Amino acid sequence: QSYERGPDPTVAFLEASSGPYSVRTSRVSGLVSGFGGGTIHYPTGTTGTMAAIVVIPGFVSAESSIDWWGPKLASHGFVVMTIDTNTGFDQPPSRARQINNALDYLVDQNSSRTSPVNGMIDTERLGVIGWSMGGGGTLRVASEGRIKAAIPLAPWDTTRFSGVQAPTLIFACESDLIAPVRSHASPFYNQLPNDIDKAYVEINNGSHYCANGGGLNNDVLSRFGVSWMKRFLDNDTRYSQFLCGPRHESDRKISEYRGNCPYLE
Repeated sequence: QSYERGPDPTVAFLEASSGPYSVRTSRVSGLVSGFGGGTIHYPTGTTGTMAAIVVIPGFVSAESSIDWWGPKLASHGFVVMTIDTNTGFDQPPSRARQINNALDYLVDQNSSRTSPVNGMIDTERLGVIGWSMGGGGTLRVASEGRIKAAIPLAPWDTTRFSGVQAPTLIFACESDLIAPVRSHASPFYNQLPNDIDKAYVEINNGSHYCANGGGLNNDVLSRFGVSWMKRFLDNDTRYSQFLCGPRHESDRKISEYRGNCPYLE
């Protein structure tokens, strides 16, 4: 309970466009960083330290990105850095390097005397969200033992994920032509070990962009994704009710759910 922030949650509260905090941003240029540049999002009117999240896009022919996740999560009491589209990285191994570089940068910002997020980050509580080959990257990083929560979005990779060590929620896109679920998200989920808390949420008729945020799927992304980071970065069991209990497949937007509820303490 020591890391819990904000009011007792409800479905309506999670599905609302914004969380309880106003949000500010700080731009990070590619010139001064090793991960491609991005935007740090953080809540105003908080005190103490909070978990930090890196959000990475990794689709080679992307026409837009994942920045919806930045304000969404920051408004719920996270420091959240969205990474810009970056052709300097590509395949999943390089995306894992990119993610680690970004996490390193965000950890370093906690002690940077010019950073607006100086002293706001609990450097021991880090999460990653990543799209496409960046979702492959997220699963790789989730195997390394530093991050405490992972959310791959429409992941693409060519390896296996039996060694993932962080609680992992995979968003799969049913009609994905870029990273077909039968070759990517679904086998990746099935490879995850039994000693982690995990979930698989396939979005009905989703294209490869289905979990990027900012379109018609925000309710499912909010309920699952905010709850995942609350539960597993903040140890906030007030959010367990949204992850474990509901008949998820009753939601018309969820074409398949898998998981290993309950997520015991």
